[PDB]
Amino acid sequence: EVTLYDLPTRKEEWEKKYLHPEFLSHLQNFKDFDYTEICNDVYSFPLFTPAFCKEVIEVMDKANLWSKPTQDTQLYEVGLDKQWHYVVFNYVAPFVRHLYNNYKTKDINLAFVVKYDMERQSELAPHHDSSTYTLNIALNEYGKEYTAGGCEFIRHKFIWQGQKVGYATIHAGKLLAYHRALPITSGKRYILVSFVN
Amino acid sequence: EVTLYDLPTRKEEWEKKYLHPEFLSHLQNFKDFDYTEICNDVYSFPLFTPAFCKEVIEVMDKANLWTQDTQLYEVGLDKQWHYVVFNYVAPFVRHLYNNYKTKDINLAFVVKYDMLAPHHDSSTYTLNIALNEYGKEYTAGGCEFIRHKFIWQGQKVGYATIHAGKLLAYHRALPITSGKRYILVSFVN
Ligand SMILES: [Fe+2]
Ligand SMILES: [Fe+2]
Repeated sequence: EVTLYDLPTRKEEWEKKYLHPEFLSHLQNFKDFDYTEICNDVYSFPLFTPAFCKEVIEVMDKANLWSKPTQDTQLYEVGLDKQWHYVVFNYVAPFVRHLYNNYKTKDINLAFVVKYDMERQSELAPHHDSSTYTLNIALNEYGKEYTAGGCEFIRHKFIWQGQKVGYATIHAGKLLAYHRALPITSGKRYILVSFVN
Repeated sequence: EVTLYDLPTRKEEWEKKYLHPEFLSHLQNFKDFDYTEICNDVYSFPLFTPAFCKEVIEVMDKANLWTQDTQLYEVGLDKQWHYVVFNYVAPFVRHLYNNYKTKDINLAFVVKYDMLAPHHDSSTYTLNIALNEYGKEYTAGGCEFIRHKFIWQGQKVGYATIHAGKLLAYHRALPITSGKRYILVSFVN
């Protein structure tokens, strides 16, 4: 069976297993793609399947390379950098052109999985991202595996919580999307974050 | 007696002759600064005096080093512009855009339109200053913010427009129908 690492060697099997059917079916026509503008210039949309999120979490938990300050692990620390590069420049980049007036994706700054839990507490200060746009994918289920959490978009005066498994949030990195993460109060929360220039 | 090049050696006199009084008198308190949000997250505000704009054009017309443009370093004004951005513009950017810290300057140049594709800028934010008078020295012209669906025409002399460079402010210049149009543009990261 195809794994997370078999992209693009087994690309069509990879897409059917790991890409959300709605996003894959609209790769060449995002006009009718069911995405939501939760606040000005910030969009939520399905991207990956639950199997993608579960397997990403399994790889990260088994590797146990979390930083000892938020608890995260870079995708390249588990050998997924080339697969993530293919994902960004073939799947996400066409959607970014549709959302943001044909903006051309240049390069990837960072990509990592963040693990919020009750054991480690950290300051979640407001900040801008070191990116042109930021991709945030929810990897586990709100309410079932954690409570509270989310993200406050300070400039928009909008709090985004309860993101669905496999659904992504995209927003500007600098200047116009000042934001802070909000702490969980229960369980564990995994997200995939990527800073793209 | 003071010239464009006397910053920051003669800073106090440079500010009075070249910085717009409304901007100069609100450097430490931008809460009462009378700026206009022409469209979402795009702000127009007074920045420079008519003497600054006329002298900048005279430097560029004399140099004749000509998008037909001339970079500020080609006329020895890059250091003066760096002081302007980090000491005057950067505090205003923090007030407008949630304390965003200006990192560095990519480009600074004067554009001359005489007798225009949509694009993103190569910058975090872009500064656009009208250098000569709409209706007197040129007609029509201006800018369209495509994502905002907003036509912006008739910018006053010395007034600046600030907007995001990448992603969120797809724009294009509008053609003029007569005369010449000078603008000072800076791409800031
Ligand atoms: Fe962030
Ligand atoms: Fe431009």
